[PDB]
Amino acid sequence: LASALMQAL
Ligand SMILES: *C(=O)c1ccc(-c2ccc(C(=O)OCC)cn2)nc1
Ligand SMILES: *NNC(=O)c1ccc(-c2ccc(C(N)=O)cn2)nc1
Ligand SMILES: Cc1ccc(C)cc1
Ligand SMILES: Cc1cccc(C)c1
Ligand SMILES: Cc1cccc(C)c1
Ligand SMILES: Cc1ccccc1C
Repeated sequence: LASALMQAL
C-alpha cells in the first residue's frame, strides 16, 4: 500500500 501511494514521489 505505501508503495502504491509513494509512486507519486
Ligand atoms: C503497497 O503499496 C505494497 C505493500 C507491500 C508490497 C510488497 C511487495 C513485494 C514484497 C516482496 O517481495 O516480499 C518478499 C518477502 C512484499 N511486499 N508492495 C506494495
Ligand atoms: N515517486 N517515485 C519516483 O519518482 C521514482 C522514479 C523512479 C524510481 C526508480 C527506482 C529504482 C530504479 C531501478 N532501476 O532500480 C529505477 N527507478 N524511483 C522512484
Ligand atoms: C506516503 C506518501 C505518499 C505520497 C505522498 C505525496 C505523500 C506521502
Ligand atoms: C505501482 C508500483 C509502484 C512501485 C513498484 C511497482 C512494481 C509498481
Ligand atoms: C514506490 C516508492 C517511491 C518512492 C519511495 C519509495 C520508498 C517507494
Ligand atoms: C518491491 C519494491 C517496492 C517499492 C520499491 C522498490 C521495490 C523493489
